[PDB]
Parts: sequence; structure tokens; C-alpha cells
Amino acid sequence: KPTTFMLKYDENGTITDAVDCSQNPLAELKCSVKSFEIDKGIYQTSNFR
Amino acid sequence: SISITTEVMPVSMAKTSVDCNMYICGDSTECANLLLQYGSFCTQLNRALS
Amino acid sequence: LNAPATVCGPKLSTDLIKNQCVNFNFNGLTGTGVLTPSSKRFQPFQQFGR
Ligand SMILES: *[C@@H]1O[C@H](CO)[C@@H](O)[C@H](O)[C@H]1NC(C)=O
Repeated sequence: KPTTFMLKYDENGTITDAVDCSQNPLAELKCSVKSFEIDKGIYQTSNFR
Repeated sequence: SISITTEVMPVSMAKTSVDCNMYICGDSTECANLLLQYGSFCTQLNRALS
Repeated sequence: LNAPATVCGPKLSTDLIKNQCVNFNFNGLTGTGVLTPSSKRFQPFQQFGR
């Protein structure tokens, strides 16, 4: 299906981690911040729903 | 004499936030694809407003 | 995209879908949104409003 993903490339040219922006609100937050590590607090997200 | 006088001072203003993707390309997939080419510009305004 | 369209194209029509984010096509005016009934009144022979 046509979906939105975010991928991480390491120091050897391979894919090591990925996330789907339409699955969970936490994953949507990760896709909005564009990082895998997020801190304590409240954020505002985009519409990948 | 005893005089009471008043002084008015502003303290805060309204807090606002803007959704960049729905302001620029409203419900358009093609415009969304063309907007990702302009990288890390919509994430620079949300930081300022926060 | 000014008046009622009198000469047109060979496309098949489709039944209406209500209250769902679907891609509409009204006389070549493509878009994406949800469809609701209306209580607005139009001028005669005027197609759409902005
Ligand atoms: C990947 O890159 C790192 C750092 O450049 C290097 O040390 C390593 O040998 C490379 N290959 C693998 C298989 O990790």
C-alpha cells in the first residue's frame, strides 16, 4: 500500500531501522520530530493518519 | 492629600501554532511530495513558535 | 471553469459517497475532502463557490 515510512542508514550503507508513520501516535511523533529518540514533554504532530 | 493612580502593563500575548503541511499543500499528495524537496524548513518555524 | 459545461468528456459517472474523505470530480474539478449536505442557496446557472 502507499504509505509513509522513515528509514535510518548506518555507516556502511545498509538499512538498520525503520518506522511506519501511520501505525501509532508514538510513531507519528517520531516521524514528525524526524528522530528515534524523543524527550519528556508534549509535542505537536503532523497528519500521517 | 492621598492620591491613588493606576498603571496598566501587558504581560503575555496569544500562543499560536501553524501546521506547515496543511497550510501550504491542503490535502494534496503531489504537493506533499514536492514539499519534501524543501527540506527542514517547516521544522524551523515550529521550533520558533514553541 | 466559468459556466455550466455543455460540451464535455467521455467519462463514466459514479454514485455519491457521503461523509468520507474521497477524491471527487465535478465537471473536471478534482479535489479531496468530505461531502456533506448543504443549506446554502446559489445564483442560477452558477456551478461552484469559493
Ligand atoms: C562500517 O563502517 C565502520 C566505520 O566506518 C567500519 O569500522 C566498519 O568496518 C564498516 N563495516 C562493517 C561491516 O561494520
